[PDB]
Amino acid sequence: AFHKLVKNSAYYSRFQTKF
Amino acid sequence: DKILPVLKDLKSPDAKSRTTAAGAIANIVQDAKCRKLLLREQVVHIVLTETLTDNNIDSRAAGWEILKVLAQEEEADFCVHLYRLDVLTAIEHAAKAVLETLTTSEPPFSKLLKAQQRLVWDITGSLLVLIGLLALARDEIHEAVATKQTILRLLFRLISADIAPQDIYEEAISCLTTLSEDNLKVGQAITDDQETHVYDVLLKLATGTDPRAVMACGVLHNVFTSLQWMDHSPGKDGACDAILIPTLTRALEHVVPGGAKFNGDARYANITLLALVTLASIGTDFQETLVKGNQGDLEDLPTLRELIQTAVPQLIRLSNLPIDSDESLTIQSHALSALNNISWTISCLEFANGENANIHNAWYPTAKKIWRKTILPILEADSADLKLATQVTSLAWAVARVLHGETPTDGNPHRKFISLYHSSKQDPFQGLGVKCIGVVGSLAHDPAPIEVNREVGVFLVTLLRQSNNVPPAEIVEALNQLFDIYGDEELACDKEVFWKDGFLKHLEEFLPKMRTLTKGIDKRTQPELRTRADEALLNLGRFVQYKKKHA
Repeated sequence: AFHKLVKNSAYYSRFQTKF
Repeated sequence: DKILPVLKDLKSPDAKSRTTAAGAIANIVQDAKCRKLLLREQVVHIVLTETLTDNNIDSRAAGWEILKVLAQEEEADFCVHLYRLDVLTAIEHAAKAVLETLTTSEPPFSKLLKAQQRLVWDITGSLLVLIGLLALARDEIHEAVATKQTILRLLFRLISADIAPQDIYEEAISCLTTLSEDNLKVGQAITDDQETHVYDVLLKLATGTDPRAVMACGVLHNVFTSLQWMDHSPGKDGACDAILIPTLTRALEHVVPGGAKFNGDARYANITLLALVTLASIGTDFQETLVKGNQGDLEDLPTLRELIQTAVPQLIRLSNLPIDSDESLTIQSHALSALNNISWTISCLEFANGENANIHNAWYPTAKKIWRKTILPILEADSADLKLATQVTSLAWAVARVLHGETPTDGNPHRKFISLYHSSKQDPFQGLGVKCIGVVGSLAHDPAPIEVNREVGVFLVTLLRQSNNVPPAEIVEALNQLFDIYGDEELACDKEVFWKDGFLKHLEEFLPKMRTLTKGIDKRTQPELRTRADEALLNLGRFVQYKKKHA
């Protein structure tokens, strides 16, 4: 259940397109 | 001057005349202007205080529509004014009557008069629409509505029984979709209902052959996220986004080029657009499974498995096809949004060294297809959109963060993204320029063609030499891309390009320039960019030493 994330993942949440 | 005397009647002590006036004002409040005058004379006040609690059910149906119509024709705020006037209680009390009528066995619903029945639906329709509107108004109104058990239980009763007219059914789903969007209480309400079993009814319908299957998916997805029914922590019977994906995908299977509209089409807003938007949300929210999973052959990640194997193939199809018409112009766009969200989330995983190998083999070939079949054709016809240009670069950047110079070099895409940057010159990190830097930077890592690397590297460094007018975020990205590329002396490009073209001098020259622009950023407005830039200068200084030490 542990999958290593990128060093600064939250930086990339802005590129999600929301609805 | 016509409406003035109509309103007097609404307060008339003769139930017959009031109940008639109500009828007329519901029509008259439709056209603008007659509505300005009707609102100034105290229509909203009478309807709320007299007409909605009148004894005659024709009066109350007009009352509700006068409010319904007003709520629709008015700006969003008009609803807050309604909220403040306590419309929600009026709605809750009326809601409790629909249920008594619908669930009574004394009179009892199916044995009502045809016209009597149609009226109960009128009132429900007005209620449903109103609740929908106020819930969209503000967070407090949303959480006030969601509090009201009568409102909720009305919704479960309608969706569950499926006896309502379809326009009422769909409005009720619509409502519950909005109410259930990121709202824990509602999700618990839906899954905790042993009275009507809305959750079971929703599941069955979201999985089967019914035409409204996708509509139920939109509700269920909202429930799965809010309750954290995810891959690490599946919900009732292993439930999580995984089970919604095939239904959502079979919905894209049916849309084929050349049939935009028909004489009778009850599915287009719901059938196609809803499926895409929900797939793309599923793309977004899977990111939270990765984070929460950590605080505690993609067999263990069925949501991700389904996304890649099933969801993504149909989205590459849809991205491809014209585009003959504006409507399919929107299908493309939404298809690209989903690809984007999925690709981005996936690229939020560490794949360096051996890390996450299982998921990397699952994804890599698909990532290559997305690039060849989607990103590349679209990049082939330069003209003309900025909105669309921006969408394809975002996706390309997400796919090349995994590919890393393994990414296809075919139409020499880097040159197109590079020209995109300069030409589109005419929240700091959401600039399209940042996107151009990041993709081109990402596909230039080793083992890419040494000349493709030379161009990209030259562009990145030129950016610094002429930093005089580059937006600070774009400087940070450039510096991170460079560090990411030329920080390994074993890679041909380190000697073949970094040294051959003396990138080191520009970097040593840029160090002073980079210190003043960093201190030029208001830590207090806004923090992130500042602290991010501080790390880049830090890294820039450490980077100028390490090589300095290597021929």
